[PDB]
Amino acid sequence: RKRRRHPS
Amino acid sequence: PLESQYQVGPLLGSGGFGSVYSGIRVSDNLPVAIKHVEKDRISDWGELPNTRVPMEVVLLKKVSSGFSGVIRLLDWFERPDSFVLILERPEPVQDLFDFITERGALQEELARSFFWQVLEAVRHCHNCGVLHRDIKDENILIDLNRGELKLIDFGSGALLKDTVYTDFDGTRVYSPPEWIRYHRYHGRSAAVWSLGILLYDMVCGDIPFEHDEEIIGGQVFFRQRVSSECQHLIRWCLALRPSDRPTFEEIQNHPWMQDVLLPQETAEIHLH
Ligand SMILES: NNC(=O)c1cc(Br)c(Br)s1
Repeated sequence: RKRRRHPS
Repeated sequence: PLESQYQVGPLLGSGGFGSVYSGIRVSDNLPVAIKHVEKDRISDWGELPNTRVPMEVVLLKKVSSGFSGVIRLLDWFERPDSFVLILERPEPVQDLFDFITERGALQEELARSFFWQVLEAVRHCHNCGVLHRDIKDENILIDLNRGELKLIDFGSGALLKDTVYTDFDGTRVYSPPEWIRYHRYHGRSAAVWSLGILLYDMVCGDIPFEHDEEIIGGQVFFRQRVSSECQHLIRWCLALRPSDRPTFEEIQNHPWMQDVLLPQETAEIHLH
């Protein structure tokens, strides 16, 4: 299951 | 002159936080990080004792005195179109997002030590009048040899206040349901929500929610074996109503938080 960064 | 006081190395990363280079202070060979931020991309501004700087510089100076779990601002410069920030660089270092990606879900002993250190660092920010507003694994560096965690990237932060916040530019998947639903939140209780997201991330290997409907739905499914005490602390931090969340004192007195490892023990057992 894909894990990802998230921008800010 | 910035360019002669520092030897610039490879780009470490770029994003909403600017462009960050590895570096070396030419005077004593101190390892540093050099962050460039374009002036046009700076939404909030502040003032120091007397000089019109990015809010990020204001907040970093308020937390950078003495020793703490925050990466310290050593210097800054103004350029025609940008500000340049010199930050203290630990070596070797890895951010907590990459660490969790490579390791998977963390043993609870290790997550307890990490989460404890993050709590102490956030308490230090709040004691200095600083609300970070973007607590997440990506904004946490691990000093691998010392076993110490450091907060980075205050560019979404604010002065801490007790009245309502109606603006937000942190990471949405760590933001609380009252922001999603109403565009309103208070500083401390919103921070506790993001700490619940972070702790779940540590013990399960990824964050619990990706979509707005999951965030406001307030059901926490555990995808890994997690102790009942840890599940309880996480669900408490993730209470839908902000006033149902624990204080920092209540988090640190929770039974799951007892008998934390020291930083050096943490490195020797889990990082070396
Ligand atoms: N956004 N990134 C920073 O503020 C960073 C500071 C240090 Br030290 C590293 Br390594 S990265």
